[PDB]
Amino acid sequence: DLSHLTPCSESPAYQAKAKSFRNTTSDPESGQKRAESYAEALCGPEGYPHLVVDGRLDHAGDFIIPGLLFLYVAGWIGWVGRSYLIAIREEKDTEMKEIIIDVPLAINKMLFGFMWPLQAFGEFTSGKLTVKDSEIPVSPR
Amino acid sequence: ATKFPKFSQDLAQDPTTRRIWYGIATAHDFETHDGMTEENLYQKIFASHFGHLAIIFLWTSGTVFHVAWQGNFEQWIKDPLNVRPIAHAIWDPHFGQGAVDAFTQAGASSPVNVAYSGVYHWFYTIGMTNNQDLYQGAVFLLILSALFLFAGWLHLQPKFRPSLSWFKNAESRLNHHLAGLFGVSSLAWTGHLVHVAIPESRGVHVGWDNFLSVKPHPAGLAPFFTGNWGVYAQNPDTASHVFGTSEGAGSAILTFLGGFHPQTESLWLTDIAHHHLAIAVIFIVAGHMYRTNWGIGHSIKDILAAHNPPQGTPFGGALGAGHRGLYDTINNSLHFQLGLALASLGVITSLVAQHMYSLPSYAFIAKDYTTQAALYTHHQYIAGFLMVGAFAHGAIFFVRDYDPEANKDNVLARMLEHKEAIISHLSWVSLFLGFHTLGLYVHNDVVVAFGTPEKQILIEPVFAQFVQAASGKALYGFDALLSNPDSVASTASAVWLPGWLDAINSGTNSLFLNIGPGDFLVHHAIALGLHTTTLILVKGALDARGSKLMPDKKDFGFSFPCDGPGRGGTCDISAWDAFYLAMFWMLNTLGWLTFYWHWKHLGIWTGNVAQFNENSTYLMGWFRDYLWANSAQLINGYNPYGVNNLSVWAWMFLFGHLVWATGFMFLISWRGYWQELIETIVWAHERTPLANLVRWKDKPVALSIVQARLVGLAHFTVGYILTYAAFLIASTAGKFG
Amino acid sequence: IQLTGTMPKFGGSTGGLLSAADREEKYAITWTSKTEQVFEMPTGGAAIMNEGENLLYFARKEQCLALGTQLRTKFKPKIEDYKIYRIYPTGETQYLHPADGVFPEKVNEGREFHGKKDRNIGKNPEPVTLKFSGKTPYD
Amino acid sequence: AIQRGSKVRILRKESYWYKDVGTVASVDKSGILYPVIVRFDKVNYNGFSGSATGVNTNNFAEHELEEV
Amino acid sequence: ILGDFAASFLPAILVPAVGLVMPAVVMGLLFLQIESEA
Amino acid sequence: SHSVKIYDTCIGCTQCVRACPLDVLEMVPWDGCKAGQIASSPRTEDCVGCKRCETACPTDFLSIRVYLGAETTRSMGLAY
Amino acid sequence: IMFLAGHFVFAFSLMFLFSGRGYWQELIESIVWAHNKLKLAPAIQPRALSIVQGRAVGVAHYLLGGIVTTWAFFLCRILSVG
Amino acid sequence: KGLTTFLSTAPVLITALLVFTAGLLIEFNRFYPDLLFHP
Amino acid sequence: SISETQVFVALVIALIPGILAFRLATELYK
Ligand code: CLA
Ligand code: CLA
Ligand code: CLA
Ligand code: CLA
Ligand SMILES: CC1=C(C/C=C(\C)CCC[C@H](C)CCC[C@H](C)CCCC(C)C)C(=O)c2ccccc2C1=O
Ligand code: SF4
Ligand code: SF4
Repeated sequence: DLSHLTPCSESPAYQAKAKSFRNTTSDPESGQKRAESYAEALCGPEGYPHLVVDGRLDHAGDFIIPGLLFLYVAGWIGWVGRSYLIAIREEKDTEMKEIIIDVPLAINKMLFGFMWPLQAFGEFTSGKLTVKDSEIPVSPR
Repeated sequence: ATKFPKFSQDLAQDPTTRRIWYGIATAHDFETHDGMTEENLYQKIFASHFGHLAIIFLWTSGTVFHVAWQGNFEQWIKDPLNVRPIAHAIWDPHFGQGAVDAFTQAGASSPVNVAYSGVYHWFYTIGMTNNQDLYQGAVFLLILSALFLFAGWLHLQPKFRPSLSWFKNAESRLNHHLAGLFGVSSLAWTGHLVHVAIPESRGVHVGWDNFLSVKPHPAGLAPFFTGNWGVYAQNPDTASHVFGTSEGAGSAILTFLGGFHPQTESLWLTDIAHHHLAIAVIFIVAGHMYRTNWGIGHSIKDILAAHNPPQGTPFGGALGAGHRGLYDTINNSLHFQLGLALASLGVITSLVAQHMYSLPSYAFIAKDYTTQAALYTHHQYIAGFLMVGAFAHGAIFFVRDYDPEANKDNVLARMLEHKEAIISHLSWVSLFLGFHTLGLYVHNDVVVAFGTPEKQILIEPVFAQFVQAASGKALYGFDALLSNPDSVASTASAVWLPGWLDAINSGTNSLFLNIGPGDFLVHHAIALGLHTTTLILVKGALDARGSKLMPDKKDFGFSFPCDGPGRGGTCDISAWDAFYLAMFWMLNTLGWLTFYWHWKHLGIWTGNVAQFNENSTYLMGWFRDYLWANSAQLINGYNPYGVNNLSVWAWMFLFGHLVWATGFMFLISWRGYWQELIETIVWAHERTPLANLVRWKDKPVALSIVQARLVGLAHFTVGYILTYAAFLIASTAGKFG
Repeated sequence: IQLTGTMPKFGGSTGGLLSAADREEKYAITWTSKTEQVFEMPTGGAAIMNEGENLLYFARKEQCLALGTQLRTKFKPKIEDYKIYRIYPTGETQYLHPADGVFPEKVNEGREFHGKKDRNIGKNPEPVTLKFSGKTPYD
Repeated sequence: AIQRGSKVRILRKESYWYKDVGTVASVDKSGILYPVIVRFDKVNYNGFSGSATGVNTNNFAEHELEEV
Repeated sequence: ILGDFAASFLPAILVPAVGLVMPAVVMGLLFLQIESEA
Repeated sequence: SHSVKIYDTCIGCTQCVRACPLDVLEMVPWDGCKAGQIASSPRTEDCVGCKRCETACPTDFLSIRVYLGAETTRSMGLAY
Repeated sequence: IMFLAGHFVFAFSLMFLFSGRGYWQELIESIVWAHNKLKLAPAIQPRALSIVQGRAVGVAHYLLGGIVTTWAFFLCRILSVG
Repeated sequence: KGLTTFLSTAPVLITALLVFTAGLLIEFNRFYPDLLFHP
Repeated sequence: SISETQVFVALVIALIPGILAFRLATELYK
């Protein structure tokens, strides 16, 4: 239940720090906005917010939402890269547009890269995502 | 035509200085010696074992003899928390008056060294009281070392040289090593504990004169045979017991409280004796497992060949042929046995380091902080050495002892079949730890530097804190399986729990320390270090036989420089690159974890734990509050205004810096520059007058490529341990000294 | 035999023969040229190929063939008529580089198979087969 | 079945393109050990250090191949 | 400086023996061993 | 002395002999190649081990292969 | 921040300075198979940095990390005591 | 016509991508600063 | 503390592994 971690509003070390939060942007009340926004976290004896990473809810915003957001964005980047790499193979001049990127193909790969997990599941169930161990270069033992 | 080296004739006709350097380094590689058979190989290794055990026993005899002779074991047992233990005296012709005055310490009238190995606590705990009991132990260890030397000399004589079948008798060796080396020795240590150590902790002197007269229990050996063994746990030691004297003492020789002694802050000696008797019984039982001569038992080959999941099993034939081909692969190859031995020894040395700080077994050793620091760092660095050597000998086994015909489609062959899937996934987990550990450290550094430490990503290690709460810590409020008193584990017959629970829930010990956001990141740094060192080591062990750039890597052996600048460039491709590049990563990982241990324990011992708890989340707090802050009394060991007792530690600090930086010369600058330099020096010698009379017998050449990688590695390593041992010992001895 | 040759006009350098040339072995290169030109010694600096036939001494065979490569390539008269000898301090001379009289890159009858394996390099024995013997897996 | 232009997979373990598919440039009909010249899309490691070029063809035997 | 321990004159003999005398002996003997022919 | 071993995957391109700086290698006639010649290493006692021959070999793995063995005064390439 | 950054770059230099090309070529060979498994083979084949380029990267990182460290130390000392 | 091929090279496009990504992150941390976690 | 004679006794005891280490090292050489 994390009795050692108190909420930052009830913690009497966070309230001493929260007066002297510096402004980060040009907004004059940015320190006060940070102070009110970090009060819902858990603070230790230092008076600083802590993040609990075990997938629980009311602390899913620490890791689960940023983690799923990164997984979507990184899957977007990797899937668009893999799609471009596959698309530039079977047209007999691949190093030149590996080094000088074909922009009209890359734009069509990028803007249609939002549906990366559906295409990933389709290629996984279709077997066209993973190359079989026979048709692949392997170093000598 | 030079008699050195005798064992190698390729190096004997070497006309250069490489002959001496390579005769030094190939002296113990008996497998590549000229005219060496397996039958002579095993016997030479057997005799070298006896010589090495004699070296160990002579080193122990010298340690005990220097405690007895020029140490203070009489004065230290009176006040173990105030008197500094003396290792040995200093006789230096180079001392001035300032160094003699500074090193006249610990109540001595002579320049003496303060002991930081902490064998004083060990001797006081095991039953040593005066200097004569140490002197008789030193003399007995001298006799034991002479006995081992005579055994090693005897087993080189042709009458007593064992046959090859005796050396490869695995079943008998395992039986006598589990029953006798592990079980009889633990039973004998139980006998010493209940006969000497436990009564000497209770003020009853025993010695060699009274152990046949002083009976260890009031009911001596009568409850052992009847069966009512609880009589040996009827009257345990009171919490008001004072060590080394009879007030507050109990009478039971096998208690089972599981806590700490309230005075010495260590485990009970009766607990230690009960643990040793339990593991001696289990080790003797495990020693009665393999068949030797009497029909009953086990054969290892049948166990290995029967261990393969058949068809219809949910895993199926996933292991291929299973383990057939083992017990020939392992027993024929000495490097397989050596790698397994070094891996097991490195793991149990890591366990020794992680257990002697949290569960001290020696009297008043928890309150001698510098002894704890030296012991933890000393055992963890040796554990890293043993683990890297285990993987190095796995690489040696693959390059010169692995037979693909005998190991056909077994587990060992199928490791090599997907040998780079392991390397790719281990690279992935190394990058996954490294990018994000450095990202969180750099993020914390930047936001703390920008005046906003509340923008740090502070992560509470809830899994390890759940483990702490499951072991009985009520501080985190998990109420899980020992933290609440109404669990199925807590309401059991576990009678270790009244001692263990108030041993773990008291903050006066090192048992299950408070961990926070500064412990999460360092643990992931540690995981990065082990995963990356494993990546270099697995990568070089599995690519030892050959790979895509160099298919015939087994023809050149384990240790070769390169394969020329062709094929793109081939520097560090031998399986020796794994060892060479993983010594750096092992030393970096051990530096990370020993900095962790030292800074956390300095915060604990000083009483200000908040410094680590707020400053270890960013690397500038590490760099300032641990390195710069604790090097202050170190570097002031000698100043223009005088000399402290830490002047030798400041000198070792600078010495380690010098050796570590001299290693950079061998690691960065490479051979042909130095060969071109030595050619000019050779010209200058042969063309000057009055010095061309002096002619070299061997032609001076530069150090070879592998030799200089090894020399720079040895300099890096020796400088690393010397400067960190100096910093550690002076940092926690200038405060707690 | 006896090496009839005159030395190129060289000013003397420090990269030439050391003490081991008169005690272990030294090497010589003799070459005939129909014109006078300037060449670079592996010793260091530049010297003069005088008209006619030339004899130079070096401490290594590699210095002699580094000179012979400079005699073959990078010269317009295209000197190939060079011979390389080894002189031991006893006095024995061994004729080394154009043994058949033809350069080694050109095939010639009368040369036998040295170091030739009638097997693929991947089809080599494992070292575990050849344990505790003098034989190494490339034999 | 080995003819010029046929895509073929290498069975030499030590080759750079072991279990990789390349085209056949020429097959020699005289009695030589490695008559099948095979050219690949990728390039070998061969060359000096820093060289941006490498070889992409080699001779192979009949038993060192399989037709796809 | 002599110590209060028993036989304090033994550091004054053994330390120059093990630090100066026998390393000179060992380097001389090993030099003759590693540099002798045949 | 080093061991320069020439294997049967040799195309007879003579690049190893022209790349050799100490005349270790030469060409011998050979019926097993299209070029009609294979490399041989008669005076391999002069091999320093520079592996320029291994650099110039155009085979997928090198038909000429240098094994660094015992070190002599010619393998070290010492002018002194 | 620049003091710690220069310490990082000085330590980062020694990976290129101490190691050699043939380790990293084999490690990249292990990564190429994992890319080949998921149809991620690049057209431009990944090679390790050449030996001269490995030395150049190591010495450039060494000089950069040391010089940035000394710049940061000098300037922060002299902007506080001067 | 040859200029668009130069702008389609790897360094120019990776620089444009990194400047666009850094600008997007900087414009996000200006308008919505100090987001340690999702509320 | 130990006596002065005990140090010389331990030294001449230590000559027994002193000789036997020399005997093992020469036979390990052979
Ligand atoms: C390996 C164990 C060990 C080590 C590290 C030390 C180290 C030390 N001893 Mg020694 N010593 C030891 C064993 C050990 N001793 C034992 C078993 C005895 C016999 C009971 C003594 C008796 C002794 C005396 C009487 C004196 C010392 C002293 C010394 C100091 C300087 C060395 C010297 O001049 O005397 C070395 C003299 C000897 C007689 C030692 C003989 C060799 C011993 C038996 C062990 C052999 C060493 C090793 C195993 C073999 C070489 C290994 C190689 C790979 C390095 C130093 C602190 C001196 C001192 O206190 O100065 C302040 C001194 O005068 N020692
Ligand atoms: C299409 C691009 C792409 C894809 C999807 C992959 C995917 C993979 N790589 Mg990676 N990688 C790539 C490019 C790519 N990588 C490049 C450019 C480098 C050189 C820096 C590497 C070097 C590399 C290493 C060293 C490792 C991986 C690993 C892996 C695996 C785990 C993911 C990971 O660790 O990310 C790590 C990613 C990086 C370190 C760099 C990625 C750089 C960007 C994000 C790639 C995409 C942008 C691309 C340049 C342009 C897209 C094309 C566009 C014009 C449409 C996974 C199979 C690991 C593995 O084997 O696990 C099994 C492994 O150890 N990769
Ligand atoms: C019961 C009879 C017996 C016993 C006691 C021994 C004893 C031993 N044998 Mg042996 N062996 C025997 C019969 C026996 N063997 C039989 C019959 C065979 C024939 C098949 C062999 C064949 C054989 C071989 C071929 C070899 C040995 C070797 C050895 C030595 C092992 C190395 C060593 O000293 O580590 C001792 C280590 C320990 C006691 C501790 C082990 C690690 C512990 C369990 C971890 C925990 C430590 C614990 C915390 C205590 C800490 C200490 C303290 C400071 C706190 C040891 C002296 C080697 C040798 O020659 O040595 C000279 C070797 O080469 N033996
Ligand atoms: C570990 C062994 C050790 C020992 C016991 C000594 C002993 C000594 N050192 Mg030395 N030294 C050593 C190692 C050691 N050194 C090493 C490793 C270094 C290199 C870093 C140095 C660096 C060093 C310097 C540079 C100087 C000393 C000097 C001294 C002397 C200081 C005494 C004094 O106040 O002046 C009194 C001096 C004397 C009474 C002169 C003693 C000369 C003796 C009696 C001659 C013996 C003759 C003998 C037969 C031949 C040598 C032994 C033979 C077996 C080879 C003393 C003799 C100083 C000195 O005086 O030089 C001699 C000095 O200048 N040392
Ligand atoms: C890590 C390492 C490699 C591998 C290094 C590689 C494969 C380089 C990877 C390319 C990186 C990602 C380039 C990044 C640096 C850029 C110059 C910075 C700008 C890049 C923009 C995208 C920002 C070697 O090849 C090597 C060779 C010889 C000795 C030591 C080493 C060595 O240590
Ligand atoms: S290693 Fe050098 S000297 Fe030896 S054969 Fe090859 S090219 Fe010639
Ligand atoms: S370089 Fe290689 S392929 Fe060419 S002739 Fe020499 S051995 Fe044959």
